[PDB]
Amino acid sequence: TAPKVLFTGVVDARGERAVLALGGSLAGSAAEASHLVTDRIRRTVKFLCALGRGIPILSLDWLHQSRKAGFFLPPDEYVVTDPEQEKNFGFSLQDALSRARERRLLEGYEIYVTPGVQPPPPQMGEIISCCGGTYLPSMPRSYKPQRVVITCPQDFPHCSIPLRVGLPLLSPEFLLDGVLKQEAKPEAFVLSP
Amino acid sequence: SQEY
Repeated sequence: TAPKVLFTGVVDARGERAVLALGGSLAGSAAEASHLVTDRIRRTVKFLCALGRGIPILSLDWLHQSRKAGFFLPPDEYVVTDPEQEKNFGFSLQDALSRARERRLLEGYEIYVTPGVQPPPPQMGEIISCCGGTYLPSMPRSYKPQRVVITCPQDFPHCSIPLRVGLPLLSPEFLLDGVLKQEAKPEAFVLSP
Repeated sequence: SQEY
């Protein structure tokens, strides 16, 4: 149906007006969105969620050129193209979207997040779920493969339980880097003493 | 919005 467009990192009244004028609507959440519009690669919660879902991530020019044309244009020419950020992170946004379209990055993972992590637990939970993973709101107390805990040094006192039952402690970068690149490599993010 |  008509696009349900989410925005991140931008203030774009013109863009919103274009969405509206062309028969689309504003998405209330990543879960509800068909498209994400932004100006460059920005690791916001919305961006990571959209990427995890595989929805098109398009520049502001998509809407402006669509309004000029009088109809929503195909997304292809408007994919966000940010070579500086691609170089920095060692990834391709198009290739990561392709991976998200082929499979759910975190299916089969169960992930708990300790309270001091950034982004905070409920925001991590949104990202996790957008990648098809299972967010755990309660502390896990038994071992299962791919059941992991995202934590940080500040939260060491909160890791006694997962440490005992053998659940890996991972830095937030497991998700911040992994979801951006659409790779799940927990080994690389295990926290040392 | 916040970036991370």
